[PDB]
Amino acid sequence: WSPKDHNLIKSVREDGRFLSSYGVVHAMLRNTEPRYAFHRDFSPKEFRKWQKGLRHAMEEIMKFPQSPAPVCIKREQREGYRLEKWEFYPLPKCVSTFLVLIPDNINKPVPAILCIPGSGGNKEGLAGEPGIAPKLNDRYKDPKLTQALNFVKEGYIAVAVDNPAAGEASDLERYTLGSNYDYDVVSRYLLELGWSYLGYASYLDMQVLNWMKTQKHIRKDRIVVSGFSLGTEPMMVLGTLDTSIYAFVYNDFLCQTQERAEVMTMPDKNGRRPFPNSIRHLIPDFWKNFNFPDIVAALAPRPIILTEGGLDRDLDLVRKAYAIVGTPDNVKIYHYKKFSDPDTRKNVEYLPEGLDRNEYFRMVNVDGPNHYFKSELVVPWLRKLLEE
Amino acid sequence: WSPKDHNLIKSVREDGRFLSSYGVVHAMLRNTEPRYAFHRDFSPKEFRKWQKGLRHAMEEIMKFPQISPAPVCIKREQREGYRLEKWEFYPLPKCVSTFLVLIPDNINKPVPAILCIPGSGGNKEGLAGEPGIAPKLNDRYKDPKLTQALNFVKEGYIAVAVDNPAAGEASDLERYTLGSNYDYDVVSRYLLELGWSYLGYASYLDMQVLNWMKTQKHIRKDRIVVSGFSLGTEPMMVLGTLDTSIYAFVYNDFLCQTQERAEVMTMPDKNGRRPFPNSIRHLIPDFWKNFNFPDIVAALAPRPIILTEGGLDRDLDLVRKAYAIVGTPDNVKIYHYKKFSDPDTRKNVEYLPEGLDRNEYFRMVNVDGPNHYFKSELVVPWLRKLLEE
Repeated sequence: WSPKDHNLIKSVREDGRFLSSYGVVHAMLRNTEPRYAFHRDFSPKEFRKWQKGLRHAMEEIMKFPQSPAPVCIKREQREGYRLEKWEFYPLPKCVSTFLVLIPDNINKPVPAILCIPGSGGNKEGLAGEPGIAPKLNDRYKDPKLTQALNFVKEGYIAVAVDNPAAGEASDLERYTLGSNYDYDVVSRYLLELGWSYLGYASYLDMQVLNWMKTQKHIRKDRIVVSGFSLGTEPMMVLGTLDTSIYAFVYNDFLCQTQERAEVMTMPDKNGRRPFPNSIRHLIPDFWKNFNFPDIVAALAPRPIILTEGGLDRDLDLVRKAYAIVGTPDNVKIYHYKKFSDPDTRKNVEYLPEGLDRNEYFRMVNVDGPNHYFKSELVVPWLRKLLEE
Repeated sequence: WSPKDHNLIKSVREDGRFLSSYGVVHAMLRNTEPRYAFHRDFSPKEFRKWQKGLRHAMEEIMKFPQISPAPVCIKREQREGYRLEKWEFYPLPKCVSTFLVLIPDNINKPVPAILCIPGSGGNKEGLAGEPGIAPKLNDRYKDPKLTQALNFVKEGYIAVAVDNPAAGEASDLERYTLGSNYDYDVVSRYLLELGWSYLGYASYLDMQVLNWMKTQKHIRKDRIVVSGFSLGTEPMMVLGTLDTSIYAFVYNDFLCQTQERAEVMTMPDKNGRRPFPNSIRHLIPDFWKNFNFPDIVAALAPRPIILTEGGLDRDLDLVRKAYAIVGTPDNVKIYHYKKFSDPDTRKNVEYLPEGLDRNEYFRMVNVDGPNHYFKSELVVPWLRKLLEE
């Protein structure tokens, strides 16, 4: 047998049905029209009515619950900025932590930035601090990933958070596997209880944002939420659920995740068709409501920079959302440098079926080797927005 | 480091809160009281009230679509003393599923029919004692320890055998490569994304096979039995809960309080990991907010049932009491694995100890893993007696 002759999930019957359960569940997803999908032909009044529905839909699927106040457990001077480690208590029997970088001698309240790391990353990594364990240390001496350190030097106050199951929120990794965190087991408990990794991760990050609104040196109206890779997931949820968030940094390619699962069907040597990602990314009924490009579009008119491309169709979806409200230049896009020449990219309205992983990432213009927090693009953009 | 110094998920802080997310979610699960958990001191009035609410709760979480072409026979063959029929049915758009019907020769009057459901890595061809559709899908079809459908037809009953989603004829590319190691997980993932679950889908498909049985003149309608082995017991429970027409049940798997198992099975391995007791094919969101398997089995009362592979006595007793309350104490029949039949090998406890590994757990809940198979030597004599009022 040969994989290439089985990558399509097409019916072998005149009636169009599937005997294989994989065939069936794939057909079901294929036929799921997300209720809050973006439509390029919206009028402003429809765009506003839709933007509200998506937000209302997002509350229902994230299931935020409706609490001692936070406490600073450490303060240490650093070069030109003081570091602060705060403890917060978001749920019963749960304590979490975050790092806050504050420039020295502040006068007026300054813009503040909530930085969220990528899979395997951690808040110390973002602040450029050594890890809580020898194995839990990040790439903390690399400027390509240290969002918080990088932003405090600019005069902003940077708050750094952990993704659940990683960093200080890890379990026994610090003794055995380190950065290879068991995000899946945590997701599984949450899922059994009707929740999700993202719902839990966003609920926690939300509480930190609420804390950021309680500081006198934090300019409450100039709060930016930045995220790298996985971190852009709670950035979207915080952004969608909180309309006062000022601007956004989406450091990851813009993915139509539902479409990715439908077309990445090429089997491997053992007949297996692995899912594009793990249950860390499983939020029941997500795809009945929307996809990432729809959500980012809904953040309009608020300023956002996407730094690592995606399929032009999706990038243009977001541009079109911004132009409808009358602020086409509030959204700023960049491709990876490898796919910057338009002859390296293709405009297709649908991604072809029967693809493998390698073929998928080339279609959406993603360059893996150079996947890192684009500080050289993000910083000058933030300067422009906040120079005034 | 040492795995045995970290098997207990207990807070080290005075406030009792956990930093680790695993600790936090494990605590959330530990503080989850099932809404329709059974209580040994319910009155018959409260029992009937409780039983109804549990059925309702099972409906909400299984999410059966209400909204269909009729079933059709695509094959008829003769065997010794019975014919075999393969039927197509169309439960959802773009979905066709198939089941086998074993029917004894010269049926005079309607006879009890028995819906048989296979375990992990098996199929309806194996149950009926027939070869697999391809070379690598040959279940243990020449083994009376698994051939349920073949065994019941020989006792004069008509035997309907179904597949589990992702297995056998409902499999994908496994015929070419990995055989019985069916990729259930990827199927489960899709269903979860769209708000459903593997079991809800499996139960919904299996419910239409049961509804078809209710329309056969040779199947005595009020004498239908639903038989499950290992994994197969899960949809048996859902069908028994959602349909009060079914006459009896065969639960061929140990009786598990799955929520407690997740909480207690926490000893880490060499690489610091704490595997979940089972894969995502057993993940039904909100299941544990409502009940565990023992509460669901007790709610099948007063209808006859048999449990052939034991479990922890506490749970088995819970079921005994449920049947006592309603006034039908002898309708539930229970057995233990031969190895743990002697009371001295078992322990009467109300809670399992924390920090258990997998091996330790199964011994505490009285399971003889190597002897896990369909107990025809126990169930057939149970069904001879019952089917004869």
